[PDB]
Amino acid sequence: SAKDGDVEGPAGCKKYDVECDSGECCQKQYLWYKWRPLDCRCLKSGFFSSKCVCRDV
Repeated sequence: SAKDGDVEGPAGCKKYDVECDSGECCQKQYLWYKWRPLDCRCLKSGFFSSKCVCRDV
């Protein structure tokens, strides 16, 4: 069985809520008890300096 933090791809890749290059995220990640893809989205929530990180897509 898989748990939170579990991802798919090469060892040492990126994870949920993490910066990356070329806006490319790991293969997949166990989110909400479901393996979904990741995308480096750039959005801010009432913050001053927005940031780009991987998110469920």
